[PDB]
Amino acid sequence: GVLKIVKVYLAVKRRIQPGDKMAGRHGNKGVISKINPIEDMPYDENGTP
Amino acid sequence: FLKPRLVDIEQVSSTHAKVTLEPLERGFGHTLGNALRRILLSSMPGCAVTEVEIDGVLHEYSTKEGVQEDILEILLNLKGLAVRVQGKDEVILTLNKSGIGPVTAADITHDGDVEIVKPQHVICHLTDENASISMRIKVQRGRGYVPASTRIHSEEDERPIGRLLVDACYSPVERIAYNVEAARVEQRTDLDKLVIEMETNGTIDPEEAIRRAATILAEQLEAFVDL
Repeated sequence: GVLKIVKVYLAVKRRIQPGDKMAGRHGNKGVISKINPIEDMPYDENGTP
Repeated sequence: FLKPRLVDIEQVSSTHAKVTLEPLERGFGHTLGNALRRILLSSMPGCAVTEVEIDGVLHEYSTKEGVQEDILEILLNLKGLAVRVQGKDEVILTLNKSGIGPVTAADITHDGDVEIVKPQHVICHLTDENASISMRIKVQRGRGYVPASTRIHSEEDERPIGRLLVDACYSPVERIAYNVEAARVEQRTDLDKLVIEMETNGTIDPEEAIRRAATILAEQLEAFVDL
């Protein structure tokens, strides 16, 4: 019936943004409310945030 | 109301250094050191690859016939390269490598303005000898994280779809910690000595940066003086 079929393959990267549900392994769910700039990050004596 | 002053920027390594300020008053060095931190993490003219039109690549979801890595990967390793520009803000280069070997970052058409911090940064892995991969790398300058996402809205109608873009993160600075402690001078109970411990990727010079960033604070004082 359909002698010629053309299946297209698109490609779309979907990144990480505020609103995506993320969790862990030990059963700790959650949703990122607002991915903030590394400038608001609490750092230790070292400086590494 | 004694003015502030720095000392010799103690260069421990080419990547990270430490400045020290003796003339600080009670409270200033603390909140101003935090205020500088944000500035030394935002209004910094960084350099980032934006458009890379590759030889036999119409899209990054392919692999050059003759390379070990993947094109998507290679583009991230291009973001892994720290480069400096002096005159122009933008410059187009051309990678030309052929022969089995970890492609160092010194085989490119080296312009006098293009300035790599470490020409030993392998971008990709050539596994064949008859494969001469070429790629024009359009790198420019701006500040803060400016992704190709927010930039494809104007697009300028990029019909030449051999031109594969990448996200331009314009941030030289890295890890900023400040060591506040008693500044020991003989004429005062105790002042403040800000030992700014900084980490950089190795592109823009610290002093250049701090006077330039303080001038941006000057911009941000303009209306604070205006009533």
